[PDB]
Amino acid sequence: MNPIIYTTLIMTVMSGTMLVMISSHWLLIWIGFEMNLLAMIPVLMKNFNPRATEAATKYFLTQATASMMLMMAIIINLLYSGQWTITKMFNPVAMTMMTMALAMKLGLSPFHFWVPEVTQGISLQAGLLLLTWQKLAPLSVLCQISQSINPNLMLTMAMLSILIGGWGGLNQTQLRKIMAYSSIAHMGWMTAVLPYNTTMTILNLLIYITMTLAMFMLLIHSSATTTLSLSHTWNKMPVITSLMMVTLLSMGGLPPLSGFMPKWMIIQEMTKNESIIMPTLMAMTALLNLYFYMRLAYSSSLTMFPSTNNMKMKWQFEHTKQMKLLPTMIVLSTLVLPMTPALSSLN
Amino acid sequence: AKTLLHKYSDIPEGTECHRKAYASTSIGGATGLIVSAYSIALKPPASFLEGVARTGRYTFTSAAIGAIFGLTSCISAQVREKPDDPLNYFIGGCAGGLTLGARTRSYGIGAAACAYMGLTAALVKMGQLEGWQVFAEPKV
Amino acid sequence: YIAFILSTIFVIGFVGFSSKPSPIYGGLGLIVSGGVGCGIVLNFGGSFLGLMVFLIYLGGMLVVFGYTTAMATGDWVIYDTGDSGFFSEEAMGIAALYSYGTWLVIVTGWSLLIGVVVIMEITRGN
Amino acid sequence: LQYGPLAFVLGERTTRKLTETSKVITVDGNICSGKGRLAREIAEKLGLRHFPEAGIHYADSTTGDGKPLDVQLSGNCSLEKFYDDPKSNDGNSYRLQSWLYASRLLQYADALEHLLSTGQGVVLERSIYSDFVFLEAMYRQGFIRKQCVEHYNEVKKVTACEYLPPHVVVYVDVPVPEIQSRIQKKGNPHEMKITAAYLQDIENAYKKTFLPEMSEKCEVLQYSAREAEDAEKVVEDIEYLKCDKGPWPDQDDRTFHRLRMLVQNKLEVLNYTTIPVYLPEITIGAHQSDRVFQKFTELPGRKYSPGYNEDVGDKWIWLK
Amino acid sequence: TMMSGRPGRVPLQFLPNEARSLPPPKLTDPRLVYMGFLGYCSGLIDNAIRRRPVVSAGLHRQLLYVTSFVFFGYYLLKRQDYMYALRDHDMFAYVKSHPEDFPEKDKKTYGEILEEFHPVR
Amino acid sequence: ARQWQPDVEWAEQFGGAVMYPTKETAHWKPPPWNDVDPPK
Amino acid sequence: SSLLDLIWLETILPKTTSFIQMKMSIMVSNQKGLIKLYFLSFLITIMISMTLFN
Amino acid sequence: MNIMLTLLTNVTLASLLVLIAFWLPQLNAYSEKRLPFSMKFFLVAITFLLFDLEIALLLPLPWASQTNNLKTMLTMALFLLILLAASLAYEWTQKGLEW
Amino acid sequence: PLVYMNIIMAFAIALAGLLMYRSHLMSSLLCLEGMMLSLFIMSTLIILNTHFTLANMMPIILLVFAACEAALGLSLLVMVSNTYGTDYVQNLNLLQC
Amino acid sequence: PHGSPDWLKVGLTLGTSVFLWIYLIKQHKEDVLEYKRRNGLE
Ligand SMILES: CCCCCCCCCCCCCCCCCC(=O)OC[C@H](COP(=O)([O-])OCC(O)COP(=O)([O-])OC[C@@H](COC(=O)CCCCCCCCCCCCCCCCC)OC(=O)CCCCCCCCCCCCCCCCC)OC(=O)CCCCCCCCCCCCCCCCC
Ligand SMILES: CCCCCCCCCCCCCCCCC[C@@H](O)O[C@H](CO[C@H](O)CCCCCCCCCCCCCCC)COP(=O)(O)OCC[N+](C)(C)C
Ligand SMILES: CCCCCCCCCCCCCCCCC[C@@H](O)O[C@H](CO[C@H](O)CCCCCCCCCCCCCCC)COP(=O)(O)OCC[N+](C)(C)C
Ligand SMILES: Nc1ncnc2c1ncn2[C@@H]1O[C@H](COP(=O)(O)OP(=O)(O)O)[C@@H](O)[C@H]1O
Repeated sequence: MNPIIYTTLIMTVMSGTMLVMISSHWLLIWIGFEMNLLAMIPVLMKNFNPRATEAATKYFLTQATASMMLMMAIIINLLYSGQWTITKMFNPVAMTMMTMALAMKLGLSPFHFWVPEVTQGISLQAGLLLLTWQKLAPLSVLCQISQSINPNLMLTMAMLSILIGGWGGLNQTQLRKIMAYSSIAHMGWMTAVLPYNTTMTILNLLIYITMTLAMFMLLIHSSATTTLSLSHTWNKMPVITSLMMVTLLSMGGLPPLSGFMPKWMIIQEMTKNESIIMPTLMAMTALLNLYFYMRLAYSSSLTMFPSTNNMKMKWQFEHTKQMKLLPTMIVLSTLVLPMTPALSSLN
Repeated sequence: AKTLLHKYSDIPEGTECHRKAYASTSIGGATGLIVSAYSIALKPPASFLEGVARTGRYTFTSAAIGAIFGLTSCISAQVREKPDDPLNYFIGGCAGGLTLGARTRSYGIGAAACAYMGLTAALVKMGQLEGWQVFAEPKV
Repeated sequence: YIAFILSTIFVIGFVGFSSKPSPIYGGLGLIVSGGVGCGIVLNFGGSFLGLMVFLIYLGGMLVVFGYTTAMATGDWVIYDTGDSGFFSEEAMGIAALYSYGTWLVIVTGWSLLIGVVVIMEITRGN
Repeated sequence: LQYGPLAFVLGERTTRKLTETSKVITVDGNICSGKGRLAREIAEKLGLRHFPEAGIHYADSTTGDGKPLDVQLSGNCSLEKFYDDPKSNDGNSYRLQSWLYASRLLQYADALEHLLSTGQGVVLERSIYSDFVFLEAMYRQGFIRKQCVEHYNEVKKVTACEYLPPHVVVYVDVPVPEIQSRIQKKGNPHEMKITAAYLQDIENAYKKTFLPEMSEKCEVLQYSAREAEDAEKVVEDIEYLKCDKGPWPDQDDRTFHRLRMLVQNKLEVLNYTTIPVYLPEITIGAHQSDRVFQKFTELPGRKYSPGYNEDVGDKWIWLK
Repeated sequence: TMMSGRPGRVPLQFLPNEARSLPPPKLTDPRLVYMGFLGYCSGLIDNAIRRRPVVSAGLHRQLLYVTSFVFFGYYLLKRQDYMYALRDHDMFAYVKSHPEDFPEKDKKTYGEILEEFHPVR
Repeated sequence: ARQWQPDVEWAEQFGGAVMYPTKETAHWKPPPWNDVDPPK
Repeated sequence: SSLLDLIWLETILPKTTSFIQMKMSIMVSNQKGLIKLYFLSFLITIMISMTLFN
Repeated sequence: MNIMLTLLTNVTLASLLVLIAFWLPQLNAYSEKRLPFSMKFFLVAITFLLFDLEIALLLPLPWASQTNNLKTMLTMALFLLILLAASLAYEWTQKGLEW
Repeated sequence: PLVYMNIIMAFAIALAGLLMYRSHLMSSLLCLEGMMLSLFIMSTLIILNTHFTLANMMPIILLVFAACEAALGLSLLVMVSNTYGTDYVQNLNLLQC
Repeated sequence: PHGSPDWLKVGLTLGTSVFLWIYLIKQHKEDVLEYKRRNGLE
């Protein structure tokens, strides 16, 4: 599309998210979600092909259903109390409806099915936006109403998300589906700590966003969308593959990397509330994410796969466009564990 | 809901074998029905009749597992004269695993099922005794 | 129980079109349901909002739906007691949109302009 | 300021650059035909920019210094070995074919970039579109396998679906016996080994498959050896015809912006030429890959970006 | 803890006025040095990705990297110290105002405490 | 006397639509390289 | 060496874990991509959450 | 109830007249012997829908003029009309109103 | 009371019909529109019963936004048809989990 | 390609670094003085 129109649409997406984040009226939050959904569809469909169109319609149907149930929950809450302010939910049925709507907006299990297909259908830039920016508004709304969530439903959906992400990532050779399942598992980790501490949720979201931005930018730099295509990168730019390997090790929660900070903290917080079994199962299940990260690292940088002759021509050329903040994203996603006590800034 | 859980738990551990068996059978049947609904939704095999056959098979398997577990655990607790002991649940769990292995007609699942189920039932009994919480309330 | 009778019909029409037979017939069922719902709102006392249903919903959105398809193949107790004066409160609250709801007008107008742009960009094709 | 979204937003519109003479032109013919002289004369008369036919070391002439690199660092193939032993054990024939297609793709991208950046037209020899005739002949003579032509078809699909075909196709027709006499006169000992069958299949592919498909979306001027001697009538024919059937009149400023962002950034042009399809003729083992890549790095001016090589005489590296 | 609803809190203030009563972090703070090290690593990685001599490609760029990291780290350290000070202040005030929830334990001596002994055999 | 490195046979196990192929999945095909489906 | 170390100790911990995780991965990821079944499942989970957690 | 009776009478008379029209000539004995999907028409329908939404927004103007906040109301009404004109201009300039 | 229950029941029926997905994505869009109409009726009744004057704008707003969404959905549907010749739901199986 | 050291960008980067350093040092001094004044140290 025209660059002016693209910039306007991106600004509209961000403005819808910010309208959700700054408003105290339920109708304005709904309007922010509507504006975000309206501006999001062209961004997914920017490169026109049947796959992108299919992904856009799937995303539209899912988000429209979620927004309809969100409006229903708002109306029920207003019926049982003449309130429009986003606070305590005042009704269990309305709160269950709101939780389910926000879960489908986020892609938590069992509403996870659309995330892998939408991510596979769209390009890498649209996938970056969808997996990083499109999580802020529902998580902020969940943080604002955390004191009213039924912990049983929230914890059930979080544990299901962790399990589903871990199991679904094992079967994937497409990198975008791997990212989608990783996102589902990280969303489960984020939402398993909402009932106890929203600061932990925000810290996990920040760390995950940094890591996802770094990995998506590394995938864009080495324009690969499959495992075998990524296995050719060492013969053109081995530095990119080494950086990606360290980032993948960080994403697996291995200390002393940055990705260890959230789980650690979350586990600690859960233990402070006499919750022992669930964090144990959560770490056991995150082992699966680590396994398929390690498989990608094996195929990418720790071994050398066969190349092709036409790669020689590619040796004579350099990337014309360089993404700023990529080095900062890599450093922030690998080496911020010693600065862990900074979380008291209520990030 | 928790109604079935209340019906099962309100019975004392070493008494009313028939009531405990019936409650465990009901819980197993409910679990099998839920699994059948999910399987039918995600995988429509060929037709309505095959779907109802699959639903009935899953429900009967789950109900039989629950019934065997409940009967065996209650009988073990009664005859051993040592209630509040996880070995009775372990024995019940192993029996349930064996019942499932016999239903599927394969020794590896039965052997594997018996060991894992026995462990899970003993763990649940230990959690009841010690007060372990799976879904903890936000204390702090 | 006139309101109750309308409500029962409303649900029956919803069951009719929710079975999703022959989308033209589902559209006819949704048209009947929308008419009954507008009747409910009118019988309640919301004349402007019921007429807004009847005009906007039925005559624009369901008309566009049918056009696109054609291209292809207990009561009376909870009520008030006093009167509203020499105006209608619903009209006053709706007209307060330009004096109280400046923020609402701004965000809605921006959304509608963005919607026009988005529709054009999506239907461009290429 | 390099071209990008910001340049497009502020001032850069390529539609005002077109001046009815852009008219990308491609000239095709059999081996050792007179098409090169005709294309050079067309470029000289019309004021366009001539592109000599892309060879094995075309990419070397555009990067670093224009001097070609070693054969094992650039191309890993030779035409003389194909002429001597076309039925090679090492599958050099298809390696040469794939490398030549990639070179033609790079040259087409360069020509499109020049045309869209300046408005001046360009003249080309055998482009990517006409590249297939050699592959067809090489298949009918038994030099390559069917898997090779399938791989070529996949690559050609994913690459050529993103560019505008040439406005005018100029074909020179020469008889096979006359062209064999011309090879005899050339004196190149390796060229004297081409059988008449190879030339006949080249001509058959050209006539049966390439000419009619280009006649459906472009303007075609079929010329003989005699009437290609005078370029005046050729230029008169070029000016007389008008392009109204091709996709070029359909293009607008937005599509031009997209295609101009594509023609620069050569790594995106070359992206799908190395798809992970493992055919023994082109797949290279890890050890040889590592050795050859390390060897390439050793060459002066290749270790660091173009402006960051002290060995080459670059200065103020710390401040750049 | 959840100090979001703490009374007298300005909605979007990075550092309140009352934060100025606390000692500022020293410029040789080890955490500040680690932030500068992070900036230096970012500069080196920027050199490596762009295919430039890693150690000595852009000195101005590396200096800007380090300086920006140090600047943001200083302000972040100030905010973190202030937040921990608030936590401790509230804890002590609450303990003072609820003496019946925090009784003084009657001190006992090990000579009058009977602890069970387990031999290792 | 040489370190082992993956070869074509080793590299082909990651070229399918998914890992761990089954009877149901056996007919699945990887997406196109440019992620474009012919208009047909 | 053979029966215990190479077979049964291998069978118990690592091989069983691999088999179970791979079977669960095949179960979870083998979905045809039809919104029919996905939204039917959504309806089922909505009913379960309505009638089980309250 | 008066409007209900009026609508009932109108519908009853229409049905009776149409039925007698369709059944009077059916008593005597006689012989008794695609793809295109134009985009432009869809675009016209969608433009109608969006402009109708903006009309729905503009409708309360006859009541909006008695508020004592005349400057704010005038500003917001002119804002709505200006954005409606901007939507028309955008559709016009990007070749959205051609045949 | 009973009137509120019927409106909710209509919303639940429309949501269930949307989640059934027999075929004909147009039926899905119709179910979404029925859900929104139910929401409009319910919110209007609540706002009128309690004499919340300033809330009288809220139904209109909702309607407008919903119709905009409807337009968007319709556009998507058309594009899908223009690729397959039909609005059949089973034709959207290129992307899979 | 063939490019000289861009003196504009180098100057801007160096000036930004110097300005940030001076601002940080001044801010630290003011913080120390204000803390001392508030707590009555010096
Ligand atoms: C508690 C921890 C304490 C230590 C902290 C550790 C981390 C600190 C540093 C973090 C990163 C910052 C620097 C790394 C940038 C990467 C650039 C690079 O590759 O190196 C090239 C460059 C030399 O090569 P070149 O000739 O310039 O150009 C070649 C091209 O760059 C490209 O050459 P090429 O393309 O021809 O070669 C390709 C090669 C190139 O591939 C690479 O080398 C990429 C580097 C790995 C990725 C970096 C990850 C990001 C940071 C995460 C760190 C993880 C730490 C957590 C612990 C887990 C350990 C893994 O890739 C491969 O061969 C593929 C095989 C992969 C092998 C296995 C991969 C393992 C990676 C894990 C590395 C972790 C430690 C790295 C230590 C530093 C490495 C330089 O290295 C350097 O010389 C710079 C290193 C640092 C400079 C120090 C100078 C300061 C001294 C001044 C005075 C002393 C200070 C004291 C003051 C008081 C005195 C008075
Ligand atoms: C990988 C680590 C994360 C990196 C994050 C990106 C880094 C670049 C961002 C640059 C700084 C952004 C701060 C914005 C400037 C002013 C902010 C101020 O106006 O807002 C305050 C808020 O300030 C921010 O919250 C502090 C952000 C600091 C983030 C650092 C914590 C990182 C965790 C520890 C890892 C170490 C990282 C160190 C290297 C960067 C007031 O918040 P308030 O409106 O009243 O309450 C709303 C928030 N609630 C609901 C959670 C309570
Ligand atoms: C502060 C930061 C400014 C720059 C950042 C802008 C961020 C994005 C733009 C959106 C901000 C909207 C600003 C207006 C907020 C509305 C409230 C304010 O304007 O007061 C109103 C005053 O109305 C003003 O006249 C509104 C004028 C603003 C509209 C003109 C331009 C709007 C463009 C905003 C961006 C939308 C897209 C851009 C189109 C070009 C209320 O009037 P008043 O009567 O006292 O109070 C009503 C209550 N009563 C009845 C009890 C008395
Ligand atoms: N696709 C190809 N396969 C094999 N050889 C090729 C190919 N393209 C060009 N050549 C070789 O390039 C050489 C010179 O090109 P040609 O047009 O035939 O003669 P000239 O340019 O001197 O008029 C010829 O020997 C021809 O065989």
